[PDB]
Amino acid sequence: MIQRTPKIQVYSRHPAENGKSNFLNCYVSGFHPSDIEVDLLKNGERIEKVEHSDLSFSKDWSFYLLYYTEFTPTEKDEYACRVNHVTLSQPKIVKWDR
Amino acid sequence: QLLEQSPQFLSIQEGENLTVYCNSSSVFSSLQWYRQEPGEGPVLLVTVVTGGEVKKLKRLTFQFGDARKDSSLHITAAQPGDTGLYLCAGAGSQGNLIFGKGTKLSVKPNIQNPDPAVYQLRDKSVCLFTDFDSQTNVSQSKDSDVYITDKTVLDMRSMDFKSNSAVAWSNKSDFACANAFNNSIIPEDTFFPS
Amino acid sequence: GGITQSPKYLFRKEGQNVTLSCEQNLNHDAMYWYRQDPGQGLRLIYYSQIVNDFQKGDIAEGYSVSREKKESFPLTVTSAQKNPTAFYLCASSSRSSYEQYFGPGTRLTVTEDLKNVFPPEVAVFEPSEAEISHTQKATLVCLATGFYPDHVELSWWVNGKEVHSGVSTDPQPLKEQPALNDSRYSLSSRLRVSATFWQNPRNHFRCQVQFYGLSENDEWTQDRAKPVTQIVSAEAWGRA
Amino acid sequence: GSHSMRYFFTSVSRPGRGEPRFIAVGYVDDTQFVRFDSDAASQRMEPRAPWIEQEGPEYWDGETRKVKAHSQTHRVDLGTLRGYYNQSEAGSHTVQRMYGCDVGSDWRFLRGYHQYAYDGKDYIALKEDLRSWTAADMAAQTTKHKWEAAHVAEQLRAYLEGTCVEWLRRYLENGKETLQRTDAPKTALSFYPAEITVETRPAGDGTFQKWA
Amino acid sequence: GILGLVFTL
Repeated sequence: MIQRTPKIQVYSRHPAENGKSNFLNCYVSGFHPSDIEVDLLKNGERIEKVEHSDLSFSKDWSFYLLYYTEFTPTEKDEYACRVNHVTLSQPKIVKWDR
Repeated sequence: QLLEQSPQFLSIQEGENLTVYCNSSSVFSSLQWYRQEPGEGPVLLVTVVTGGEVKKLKRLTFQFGDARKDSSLHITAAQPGDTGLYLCAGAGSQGNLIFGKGTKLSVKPNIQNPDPAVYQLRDKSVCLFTDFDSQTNVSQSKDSDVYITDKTVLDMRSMDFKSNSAVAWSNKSDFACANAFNNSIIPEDTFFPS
Repeated sequence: GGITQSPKYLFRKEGQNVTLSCEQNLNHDAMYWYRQDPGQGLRLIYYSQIVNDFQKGDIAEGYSVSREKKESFPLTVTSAQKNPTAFYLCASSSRSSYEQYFGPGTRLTVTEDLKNVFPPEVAVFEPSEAEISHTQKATLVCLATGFYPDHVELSWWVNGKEVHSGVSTDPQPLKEQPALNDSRYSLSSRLRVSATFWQNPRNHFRCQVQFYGLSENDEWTQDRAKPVTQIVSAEAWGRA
Repeated sequence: GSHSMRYFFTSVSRPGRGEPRFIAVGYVDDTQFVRFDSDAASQRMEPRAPWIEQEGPEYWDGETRKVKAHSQTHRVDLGTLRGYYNQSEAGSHTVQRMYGCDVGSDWRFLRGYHQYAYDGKDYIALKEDLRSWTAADMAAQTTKHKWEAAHVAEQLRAYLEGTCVEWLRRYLENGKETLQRTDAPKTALSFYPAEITVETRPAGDGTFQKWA
Repeated sequence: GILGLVFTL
């Protein structure tokens, strides 16, 4: 029984330009078991139309998923990603940084 | 995937050494041979996996071709107990065996003293054509009311004696032994009682 | 362990749905259904590589399968099957595509009407005098006639003991009415003994023919005896 | 250049009477093209690439039939593995399988794969010779002996070296404008394929991103 | 395409 905690990366599809259209990505990878909970946060609050990829895995058998949402970046508005797995006793929030 | 079996029919003599073939254009990861008696379940004879591999079971020798696209079934000193349908099968890509249509082998007995004869048996009467050589073939009847059987091998193992025979009969009261095996190529030294 | 298919002989009027049993305690994952026509090869009907999964063979129309348990693989012969009379064979393999182990087979005969069912009439024919004097051997001829279906097992019995040496049953029956689709059958067997053996009046030769026909459940409305599964025999004693 | 076709299967047991999950995903390189999910109404292998949508109903029919067989096989496997390891029915367990082939620049067989993992640890694997097996432990020695006696490696070698390669070639020709595409990192941004010399992340537009 | 062949571990 080998469990692994997820690696989290919050980023944008293209280089972010304030006011322009983009996609907010949260790529969770390197985890075991498969069951995972990922939420994209806009100023602490959940985003409604969050979509995700099919569950696949890397050579070392660890799973990966891309959770993405279409969004207008803009300055001051803080974006973050809330992630829950079994290897965490409380969900962890990883912040978006240009 | 396809398996072609050759020959379709082989009628050899007891004692003879024979070879039957099973070929394809595709490579098979494993191959099987079966022998089936009519109305009975096929009996698995062997499984071959390695190309070039030769296996032996009873009086049978199997050989898997080098490229694994073919196999042969060799019978040494064939006995009338080798009679039957020989089937090769191979590993199917979709989770099944690929079957060949088979080789029907008939091992005929060596009749050392051929004494052909037509006899009349009482109960309603029957005509018995017996002691003819394993080369004589019993031809089917010309009338609906006249019934003629095919040749069957008989084994008196205590006296080390074997014989071939056919049974013919008719509903007709006017039916006789001399005119019973008319369709058949009856030998010349055939015995007929008055 | 082993692979079983019961019964050996199945009989049904056209239009009836029928289930062919197949069981194995060999711990084999894969099971197969084939049919074979006389003087013909095997034809794949349906197959299952693993429990809860099945897939069509080359002749799946009018048949149905179930795989709820690793051990059973029932085949249903439906009314939609155009030509249902065949020899049916079941097999299993450890995993699919590997060497298969065949069950004993079931002969299913499907009839136009049940009034076509007849038991055999068995008759023993005493040896020819000329055969005895000419060869010093004596051939007894048995003749089972007028049975439908060809669901028979003939055996020779000398002094209450079943004999195989000197015996020769026909490999296949014979149609009495070739033009008739549900034509009745005939079958002969021969028993050849030493002329002294036939000559001995202490010797008793009997010809047993087991017939498989109508079951308890079947409705019979005809005047003649209901042609149920039974044994018909004929005998002869030795003469000098 | 070098291409690959891979199939990834995950199957997760659910506590007690709950039926298990099954995910089938297929890739040609770094582009997913097919999917099959247990918790989906469709109950069909589904396209996940534009170029695979051009395939006939017979293809989709077969791919659905073959995945439902794999799914039933892995469901049995979960039950077997619990026994091999003498485990309970309340704790959740995972079975993972991967198979596929790599072709070189000439689009000819390079290497094949066929391996399992149980609870995130390697269980059994076909070696590079494609004739022999790597059994991680004593539980996996029961598998290896069953697969050896039943000649599984020979049948798997046949698919990997041939069939698998033929499919990869058909997909590469059909998916010409998608799979044969080469990008072009910006200084490392918006490049394809993913192989480059923080972990490489999908941009979600088909390309990838990397940081020095 | 996937395998047409399935086997238990």
